[PDB]
Amino acid sequence: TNLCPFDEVFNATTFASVYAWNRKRISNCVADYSVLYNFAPFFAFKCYGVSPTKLNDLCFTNVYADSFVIRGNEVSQIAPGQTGNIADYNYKLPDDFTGCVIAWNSNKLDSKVGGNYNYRYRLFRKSNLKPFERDISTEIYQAGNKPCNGVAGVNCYFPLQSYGFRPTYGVGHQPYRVVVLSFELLHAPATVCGP
Amino acid sequence: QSTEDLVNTFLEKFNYEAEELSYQSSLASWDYNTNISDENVQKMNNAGAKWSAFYEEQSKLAKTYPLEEIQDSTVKRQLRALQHSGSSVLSADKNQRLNTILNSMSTIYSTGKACNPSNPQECLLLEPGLDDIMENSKDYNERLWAWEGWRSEVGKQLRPLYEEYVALKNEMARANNYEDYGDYWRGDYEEEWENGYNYSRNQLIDDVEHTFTQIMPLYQHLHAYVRTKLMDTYPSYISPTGCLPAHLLGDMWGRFWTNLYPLTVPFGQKPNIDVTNAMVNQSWDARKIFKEAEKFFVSVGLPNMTQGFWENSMLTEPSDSRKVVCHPTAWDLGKGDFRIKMCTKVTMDDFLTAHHEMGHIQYDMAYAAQPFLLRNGANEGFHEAVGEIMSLSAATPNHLKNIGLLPPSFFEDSETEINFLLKQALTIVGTLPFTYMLEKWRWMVFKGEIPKDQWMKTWWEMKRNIVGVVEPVPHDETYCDPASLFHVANDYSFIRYYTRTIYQFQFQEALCQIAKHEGPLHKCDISNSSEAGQKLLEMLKLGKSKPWTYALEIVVGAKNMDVRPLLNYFEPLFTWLKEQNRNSFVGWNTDWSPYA
Ligand SMILES: [Zn+2]
Repeated sequence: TNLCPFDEVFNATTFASVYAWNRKRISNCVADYSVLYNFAPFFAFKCYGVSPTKLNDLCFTNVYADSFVIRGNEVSQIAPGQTGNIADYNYKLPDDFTGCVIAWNSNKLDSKVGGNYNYRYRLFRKSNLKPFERDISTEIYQAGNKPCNGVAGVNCYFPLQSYGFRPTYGVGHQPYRVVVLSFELLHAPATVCGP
Repeated sequence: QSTEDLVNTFLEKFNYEAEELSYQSSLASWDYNTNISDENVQKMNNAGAKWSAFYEEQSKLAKTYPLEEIQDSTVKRQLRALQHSGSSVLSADKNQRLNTILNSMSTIYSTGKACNPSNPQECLLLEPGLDDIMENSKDYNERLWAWEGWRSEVGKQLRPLYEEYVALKNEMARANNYEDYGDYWRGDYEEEWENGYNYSRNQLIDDVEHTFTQIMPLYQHLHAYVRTKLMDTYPSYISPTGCLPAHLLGDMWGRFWTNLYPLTVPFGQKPNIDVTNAMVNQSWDARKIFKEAEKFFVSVGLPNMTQGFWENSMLTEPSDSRKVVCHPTAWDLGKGDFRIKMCTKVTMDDFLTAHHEMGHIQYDMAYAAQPFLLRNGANEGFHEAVGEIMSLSAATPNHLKNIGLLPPSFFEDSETEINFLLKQALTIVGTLPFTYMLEKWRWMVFKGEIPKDQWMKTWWEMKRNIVGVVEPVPHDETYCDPASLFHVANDYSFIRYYTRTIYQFQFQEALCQIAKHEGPLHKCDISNSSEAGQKLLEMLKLGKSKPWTYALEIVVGAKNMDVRPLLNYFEPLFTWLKEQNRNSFVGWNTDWSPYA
C-alpha cells in the first residue's frame, strides 16, 4: 500500500529551467488520480491516450513525472505534432504520446519584482530535437559560414536567453507551471496499475 | 547560405532583446509621471539610455545586408525599418551644433514673456495668461497688445536660429538621398508593393491639392456668416467685403475657430444638450464612467478589458501626497500591459473623452500578434481617426437615451440640429485651410523656391489669398511669424492633421451602411451591431504588415482619399447657410487693410 510520491512534486519550492528537464521514474507504488480528478484547480487536465473517467484499472510499467515552467501562450505547444520554438529546440512530444498534461498559472510564486532571471530557454539550434531528448550544451550558435572562432561575432550568438518574468505582465506572458505525467507501458508485468 | 537565411536569424536575435529593454524603459516613465520626484527623474534617464544604445548599434550593424536580395515581403518590411539611417550621417561636430540649436529654440518658446504696454509691471507668460486674454476677451485693443507682443519678443529672437536649422537639416537629408528635408517628411506615406498599391512621394502633393479645391465652396460660405455676425460685436473695424482681421479670431494663432461659438449661435434660445446635472443626480462615479464605456465597445463586438487595466491604471486624480501630470493619456507599456492615466470628474466632456482614449487601447490590443518592428498603425493618421469615430457615435441623442442619462421623452428639433452642426464645423472646417497653408510654406522654404529675403512677405500674401485673414499691423523681415506655433519650433510634421480628418468621415459612412442606418448621416449610431465591429477588426489586426492603401480598401472599398463623405455630413447645414447669406457678398478682396 505504497502511495506514489506525486504530492512532494507539485508543491516544490522551485522547478528547473525549460531546457534542463527533470525526469523521475515512479514505479512499484499506488497512484490515485481521483484526488485531483474532482479538485480541478488546473486550467487544463488535457489528456491523450487514456480517458480520465475511471481508467486507472489498467496496468502500466513506469510513470514519468516531467515538470517545468514556461510562458503562458506556449502551453499549447506541449501537445503532439505542433511546431514552435519550445517544441523545436526545447522539449518534444511524439505524436503517439499517451499520458496527461496538466498546467496551472503560478505567477505568485514565480514572479519577482525587478524580474526573476533564473528560467532560461534555447532560441536557435543547428537542427531539431529528436523525441524525448536533452541538450544542455552551451557552445555558441553559429549562423555565419565564416568561422565563429569562439567569440561573439557577426552572425554568432549564445544559445540561451532569459524569460525575465515580472508581476505586471499579461495572461499570455505570465509564468505557467506544467507537469506531464506519462504512463509508459511495454511488454512487462506492469506492476504500476494504480487500483 | 542565403542572406535571406542570415537575415532571418539576425532578426530573431533582435526581437527578444528589444522587447525587454523597452519594457523597462517604459515602466520608468510611468513612474515618473505618476509620482513626480527628483529621484524618479534620474532613473528614467538612465534606463532610456540603454534602449537607445541598443537601437543605434543594431542599426549600424544592419546597414550591411543588401536590401534587394530579400524576396519575402514581411521580412523586407522589417529590415527596412531597422535600416532607416537617420541623423547619424552628419559629422559629429555638425551633430553637436544641431542639437544645441534645437534645444535653444524649445527653451525660448517655453520661457518667453510679453508685457502690457500700458502697465510695465504686468508681464505674462504664454500658458498661464496670454492665452486667457486671447481666448476669452472681447476688447479690440486688449487683444491687439497680446498678438503683437508674442510675435515681437519670442519671434524676433527665434529668426536667426531658424535660418541655421534649415540649412543643416537639408544637408542631412541630401546625404540620405532624399532631395530636401521636405521630401524626407513626405516619405512616410510612401509604399512599394506589387498590384497597384504603389504610392509615390510626389503624389501626395497632388492629392492634397485636389481635395482642397473641392472644400472651398463650403468654406467660403462659412466665412461670410461669421463676418456678418462679428460685425455686430466690433462694429467699426470689420469691413463688409474684406478679410477678417487676425487678432479677433479666437486663439493666438488662429488654428481653431471654436471659441467663437458664443458670438455666432444660430438660434439662441433653445439650449444645448448637456447631461452633467443628471449624472450627479444618479450618483455616477469615475469608475462608473469607465465601466459604461466598456459596455459600448463590447456591444459592437470588440473584446473586454483585461484584469490588469482595472487594477493598475490611475483612473482618478490621486488623493493625498503624490503629484501628477494631468494630460489624458493611453499607455501601452508592452509585453501585455495596458494602462490609462487620467483624472476624471463627473462632467459630460469626460464621458466623451473616455470613449476616445479607450479606443486607442483597443487598437493596440489587436496588433499585438504581429512582430515587434511591425507593431504600429498603418500610416500616422490612422491611429487618431479610429478613436474619433467612436466618440461621434456616443454623443448622439439616441445613445444617451438608452443609457438613461437623458429623459425618456426628449425629442430634438430642427433648430437644435442646426445648432449642433455649426458647432462641429467651426472646429473641423475651420482648421483645414490653415493646415494646408502652413505646410505649403514650409515645403517651399526648404526646397529653395522662396528666397530668404522674402520669407515674411510670402507668408502674409498666402494668408490673404487662401485663408482670408489680414495682418493687424505691418510686419517687416526681421520678424518670424511662422515660428511661434509650437509644432514648428519643436520639429514635428503638421500634415497628419489634414489627412486624419478626411479619413474619419470615410470610415464612418462605410460602417453606417453596414449597420443599415436610414437618415442623415449626422444621426448615425453604430451601437448594437456586431457586423460593424468585425469589419473594423480586420483592419486593426494588420498593423503595418500590409500597405496603407490596401488597408483602406478593406473597410471602405477604395484606394484613395475622397472628400465626398465629409461633404455629405455637412449637407444639411449648407442649405441653411445658403439661405442666410443670400443678401451678403461672398468672397474676399485682398486689397483692404486694417493698416489704413
Ligand atoms: Zn487621440
